[PDB]
Amino acid sequence: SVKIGINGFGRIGRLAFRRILELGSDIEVVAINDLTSPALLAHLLKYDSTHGTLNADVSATDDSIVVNGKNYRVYAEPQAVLECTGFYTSKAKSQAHLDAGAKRVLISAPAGSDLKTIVYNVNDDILTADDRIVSAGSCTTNCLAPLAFFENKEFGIKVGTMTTIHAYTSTQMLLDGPVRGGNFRAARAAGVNTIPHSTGAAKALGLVIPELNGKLQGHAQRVGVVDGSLTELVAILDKKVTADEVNAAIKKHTEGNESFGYNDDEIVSSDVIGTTFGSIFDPTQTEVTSDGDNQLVKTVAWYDNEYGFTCQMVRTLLKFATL
Amino acid sequence: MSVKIGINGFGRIGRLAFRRILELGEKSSDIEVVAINDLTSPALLAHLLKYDSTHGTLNADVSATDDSIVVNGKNYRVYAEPQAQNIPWVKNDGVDFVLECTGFYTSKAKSQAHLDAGAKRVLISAPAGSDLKTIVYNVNDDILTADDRIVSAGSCTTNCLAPLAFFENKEFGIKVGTMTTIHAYTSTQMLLDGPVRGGNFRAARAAGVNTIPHSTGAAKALGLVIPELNGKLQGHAQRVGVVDGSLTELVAILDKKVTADEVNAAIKKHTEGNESFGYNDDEIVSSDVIGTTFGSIFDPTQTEVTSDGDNQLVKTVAWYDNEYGFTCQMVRTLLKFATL
Amino acid sequence: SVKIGINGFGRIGRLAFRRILELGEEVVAINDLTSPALLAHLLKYDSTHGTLNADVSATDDSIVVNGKNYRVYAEPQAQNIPWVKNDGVDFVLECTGFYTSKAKSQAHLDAGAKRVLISAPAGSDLKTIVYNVNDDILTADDRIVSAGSCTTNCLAPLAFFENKEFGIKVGTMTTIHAYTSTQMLLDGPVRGGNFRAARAAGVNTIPHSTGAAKALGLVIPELNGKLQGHAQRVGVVDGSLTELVAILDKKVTADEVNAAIKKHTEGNESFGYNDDEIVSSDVIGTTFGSIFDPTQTEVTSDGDNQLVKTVAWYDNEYGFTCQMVRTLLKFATL
Amino acid sequence: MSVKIGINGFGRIGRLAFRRILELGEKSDIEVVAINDLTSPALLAHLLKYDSTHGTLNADVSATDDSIVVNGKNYRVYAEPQAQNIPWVKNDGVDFVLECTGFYTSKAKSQAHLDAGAKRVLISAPAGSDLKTIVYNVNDDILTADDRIVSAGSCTTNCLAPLAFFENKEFGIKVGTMTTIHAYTSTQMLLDGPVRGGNFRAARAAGVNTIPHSTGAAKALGLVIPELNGKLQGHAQRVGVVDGSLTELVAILDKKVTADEVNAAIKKHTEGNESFGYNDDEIVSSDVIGTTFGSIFDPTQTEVTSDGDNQLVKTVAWYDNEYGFTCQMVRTLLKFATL
Ligand SMILES: NC(=O)c1ccc[n+]([C@@H]2O[C@H](COP(=O)([O-])OP(=O)(O)OC[C@H]3O[C@@H](n4cnc5c(N)ncnc54)[C@H](O)[C@@H]3O)[C@@H](O)[C@H]2O)c1
Ligand SMILES: NC(=O)c1ccc[n+]([C@@H]2O[C@H](COP(=O)([O-])OP(=O)(O)OC[C@H]3O[C@@H](n4cnc5c(N)ncnc54)[C@H](O)[C@@H]3O)[C@@H](O)[C@H]2O)c1
Ligand SMILES: NC(=O)c1ccc[n+]([C@@H]2O[C@H](COP(=O)([O-])OP(=O)(O)OC[C@H]3O[C@@H](n4cnc5c(N)ncnc54)[C@H](O)[C@@H]3O)[C@@H](O)[C@H]2O)c1
Ligand SMILES: NC(=O)c1ccc[n+]([C@@H]2O[C@H](COP(=O)([O-])OP(=O)(O)OC[C@H]3O[C@@H](n4cnc5c(N)ncnc54)[C@H](O)[C@@H]3O)[C@@H](O)[C@H]2O)c1
Repeated sequence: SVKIGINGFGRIGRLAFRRILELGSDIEVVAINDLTSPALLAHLLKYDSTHGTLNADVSATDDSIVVNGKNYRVYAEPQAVLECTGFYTSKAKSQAHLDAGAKRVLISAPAGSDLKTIVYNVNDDILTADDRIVSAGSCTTNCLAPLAFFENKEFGIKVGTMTTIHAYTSTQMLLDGPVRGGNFRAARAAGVNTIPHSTGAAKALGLVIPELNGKLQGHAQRVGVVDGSLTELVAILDKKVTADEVNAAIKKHTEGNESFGYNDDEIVSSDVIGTTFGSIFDPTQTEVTSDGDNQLVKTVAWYDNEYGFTCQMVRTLLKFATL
Repeated sequence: MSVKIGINGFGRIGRLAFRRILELGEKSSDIEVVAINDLTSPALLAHLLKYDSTHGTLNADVSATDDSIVVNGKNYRVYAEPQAQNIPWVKNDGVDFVLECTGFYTSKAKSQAHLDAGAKRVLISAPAGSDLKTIVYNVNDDILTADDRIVSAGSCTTNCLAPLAFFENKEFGIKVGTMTTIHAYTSTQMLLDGPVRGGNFRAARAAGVNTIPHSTGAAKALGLVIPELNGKLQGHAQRVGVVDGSLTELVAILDKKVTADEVNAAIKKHTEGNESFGYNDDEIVSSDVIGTTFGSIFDPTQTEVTSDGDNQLVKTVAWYDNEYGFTCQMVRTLLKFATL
Repeated sequence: SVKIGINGFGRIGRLAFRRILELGEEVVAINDLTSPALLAHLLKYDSTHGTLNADVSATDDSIVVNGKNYRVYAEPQAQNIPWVKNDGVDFVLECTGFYTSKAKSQAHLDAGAKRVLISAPAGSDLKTIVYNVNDDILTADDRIVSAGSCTTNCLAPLAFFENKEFGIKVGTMTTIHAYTSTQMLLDGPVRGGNFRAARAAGVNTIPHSTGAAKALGLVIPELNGKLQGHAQRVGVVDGSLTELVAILDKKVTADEVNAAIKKHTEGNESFGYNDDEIVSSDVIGTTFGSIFDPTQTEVTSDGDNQLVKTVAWYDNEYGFTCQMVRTLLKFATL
Repeated sequence: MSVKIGINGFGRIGRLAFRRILELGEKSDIEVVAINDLTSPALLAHLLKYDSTHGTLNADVSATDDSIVVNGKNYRVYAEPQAQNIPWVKNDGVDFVLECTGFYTSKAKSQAHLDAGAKRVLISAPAGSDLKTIVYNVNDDILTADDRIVSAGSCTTNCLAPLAFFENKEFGIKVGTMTTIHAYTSTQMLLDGPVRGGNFRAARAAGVNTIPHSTGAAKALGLVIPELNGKLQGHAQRVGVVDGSLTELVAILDKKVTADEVNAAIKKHTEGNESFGYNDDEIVSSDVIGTTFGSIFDPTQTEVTSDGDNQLVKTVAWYDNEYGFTCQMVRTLLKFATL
């Protein structure tokens, strides 16, 4: 066994728990830390308003959660591993887990440029046994990276810009009000607004695909759904192309690809909730705009920003064993 | 001669109280807001005052400085002092009276901190225990005196239920009754499922995509406002997926046998000219009450009498803008209280 | 096997299909107003109940599931659907909302169908069955039967057992109900012209008339005349709850009422039990017609005047559908 | 001496047009004198008075069996399915028709109004290429006295047009693509089900999905701005709000620019512009509900991405897809009076 401590039993920690359980394949969790009663953590694991009720026996004791007759010890220690709090988002900060005997830490978020950022099935081949603190990137990184990686190999991305139409998340407010950081848009009611939101996924995409350093920028629009997101990429490419050419080329790279999938059934956001891909290419939205020989190419991939990302993070976790 | 107000907590209720006082113009000239305390930048407080996802954009010139917000050229000093006893607004700004709207000072002992800071009087924007007076304007505001120092404006649900229950009891006699309020979500709830202050299993759940049962004390505690109904009511809420606008259903055993039209006529007469307890028979829905100025809006279209022989239940319903309708009630009480 | 024609592949007809399919150890044809391509698509991808774990496609005239073919028609008049000669239809599961009577569902009989089970209230001149309350009143003689409404299937076992244990003198219901297809996304004119049905469903709490309490005597004769109620339609896509407030014959406490109702949920696939402080999402996809929630029980007393509030959750779509499939199974094998 | 308007189709757009013209009437100058719609006046009056998006009208509204009454004034409601039979020119003094039914969306169809004696018709939608498509404050100067049937374009056209027009004037757009992140509309479904046209996305529940949707506003923009014919494409993502939308434009420009340069250049065209506004307060979609612009430039989202010689520029404008479009149409009705 490699024994996992999940720090932060939030949307991503609980979902990582669910994924590792359902892989029952042999990876296993053995303990958890949050700011919360074991009772409420077990209740949250069992009942999920996005992902439905866990088909397992779930209960709590005074210091643990219990699932299917196994005990998982729980702590309430605010100062510190699958690091999922959002409070240890750097190598400097994620220092305590090393500082008490982990071989490694995988942070569930971007965590700077002085460590490696991994998108499974794009660049997980750079991991070495020396790698102790590793970023699994953002949810948007795991969706955008394979699209841009394959689109670039095929056609040469000169420059690109991204807009993700993204589900609301726990950083946002239910109703308008003061918000940590003071941001004017973070402050606003998430369920009844389209809310522009800054993202680093395009700008920092060089950490995953070095040759795309400096070549992409983007942002998000946070919209009134609980989960399920889509990334639009508009690029100037080296090659002149048509939409059918683009689709056929990208599609090839989805074949058997558990990280970067494909759907041509004219799906909508709900349909990706509970999917296991980091990114789902949608050829039905591909558009090539041309006049003379000046050309814009729009491509799109969907993603369960919660569970798709979580599945990517678990794959990267499982790969730590091979090192 | 104006009583100078310090608003503690420039949240949904504190900002709307500001909007209400402003729009009242000369009708609110007995008071004057001079200072605001919260946990944030003046820049964000001004921005939240100006742009409101529920109630729309304020038709006023709003800006911020490094220590104040400015509205139509009037300056309102801003503090960010989490401990109320340390807010220096009595000395610095002349504050006489604190409008307490944080949610964190809802008791006599807690709001003592404002008196320790030098305030003369405090009106709390919530229930705040039984050792102080709880006022629903136009039901029991007559119990206020010049000697009160810390008073509760009650809850949103109290301000909706009270006049309905008051007048229904006066006309017919409520023997026992139960309430269900179908209530907009509020800022105590969660956007997505997760740990929540208090550890409550339902309060932890995503508010925009669930009907969520929620405890309320308005019915059980209604004797604080209407002594004769002490012990006669209980109830609860269902928090539902709208930002604002709520309704209270009351099911009662009455001392009189009735029809819906009889109950409607008898209650309606108490809404006539009543700025606190209104009446709407247009078959409205929740969003229609957003921005209204009543604590309670009786809806005769939902009255139901259920009988089999001499066994009877009677269901009555009143809408409320839990934000602005309550706020308007609290400002009425504020105007009365401040000037005793 | 008895061969089912599903008329109306809407929310309920598609879910009936999914339920029949998941049950494993049935359906031969389908009618609607639309292409086989779109019906296949809607059976596969569902915004409420998720993606069907089956291989689904469409031919020019039929849907395909796990290599099995189901014929599709687009015939507005039930009389005119040729599924009895073409497909062997012996039994119509009537799910359109437009044949909601014995008079109207007669058209299936004229089309050659042996029986009809209507997925809705359908008058008082036929039987209305809530499975595990009154399904013993079915016989071989019956041809057109009502599976009730979604609200009837929630309210009925709750009222039934409460009445059996305590005696209901009178009661009123409020169901806090998911929006449905009869409502609008934005405000505008609606069929029937009702001022509330006209209003945007996702951003309002909307009072709505219901007949389930008033008509409950069709299911539970001794409660004829003793119940009324209504709905509040709220901004969720599925998942509902029914509150009942009643005057009882017996004096009670909440713990007493909870224990007495709970015993009738033991092993009961129609009327279940949940005391984990659930919320509406949690019942989406559940297979009960009704889920008693003892956490919401309340007994209000002053002197000898007493009111009792009890509540049951329901997946108004799938819970109802599972009820209907139970009744189908019984009704078709008689 | 007032311009008198007949509204054909008292839907969301017709009702908002009534509300706009009422409020201008408070006191430049235009009044509604009659309506044609097949719904009962009682329901129409109810929907004029209460609205889940735009709030309650601050007026006394009631109904008779053939009219709506507002503030003591009677507004006849005709119920003619064929527009050539609406009698409101000789009965009510109708000068111009605002055609908002969705069923007269062509020059040849709306001829019916002219046959009933209307001087001019404005259609509340795209209506083909054999009549003029006018975005007020972009190309309304092309109207002449001979223009009797005119299209307002779409709501999207009214947002995109001024952004594209001014951006092209300042910098030259070589090619561009649009994504509008758009509030759900009446054509969509509350819950998944069969849908007119059979489209797989149109079929889906609108309140709980982000739904891709085809648009024509970018492709057809040459009708408004001829030099952009053939240069733009785009689509929409329909999202879970009742109203309030934004249009993103990504373009290759003739000039090398910075973000600040782009912002300043576009900003100067918003100044005093009642049709194409400006907001740099970091607003969100609800903040535009009830605003009167067809388009609201938001410099906070401008982005310029550049690697060596290749450059992309993203610019964004917000819009009340209902009321901003409505206010554009009323501007064009007022312009009709000067022809
Ligand atoms: N939600 C998504 O779609 C998504 C996708 C990818 C990555 N992420 C990232 O994952 C992280 C968590 O996101 P989430 O959506 O799960 O948020 P969340 O709020 O659901 O989870 C955070 C959890 O951490 C706990 N916590 C907070 N401070 C803590 C501390 N000092 N010690 C221990 N526990 C603490 C909280 O109580 C909470 O349960 C963030 O870094 C986020 O950016 C989120
Ligand atoms: N929202 C409603 O419908 C409603 C109706 C009636 C009463 N109330 C009551 O009014 C109060 C506030 O509710 P709300 O909805 O406005 O909440 P809110 O969260 O919008 O506002 C709370 C405000 O108080 C501030 N705050 C918190 N702690 C503070 C401290 N120590 N010092 C200074 N400021 C602090 C917050 O930053 C926030 O701006 C609560 O007691 C609530 O029960 C609310
Ligand atoms: N949604 C629920 O929660 C629910 C629960 C229980 C019962 N019901 C009842 O079941 C019935 C259907 O409800 P729904 O929610 O599935 O509605 P729906 O709108 O989803 O389904 C109706 C289907 O019937 C089709 N249809 C309409 N007219 C037709 C005709 N003449 N011939 C063939 N097909 C036709 C429509 O195209 C649509 O696909 C109603 O009677 C309703 O009261 C609904
Ligand atoms: N809904 C929007 O926000 C929106 C936005 C931009 C453009 N539009 C366009 O405006 C028009 C309608 O949109 P809406 O949202 O106001 O429509 P709606 O569906 O809200 O109302 C349409 C109205 O037309 C009436 N009608 C139908 N046939 C008629 C006939 N033969 N004669 C007279 N009246 C008739 C109906 O009785 C109804 O009241 C269309 O051209 C549409 O594309 C709508």
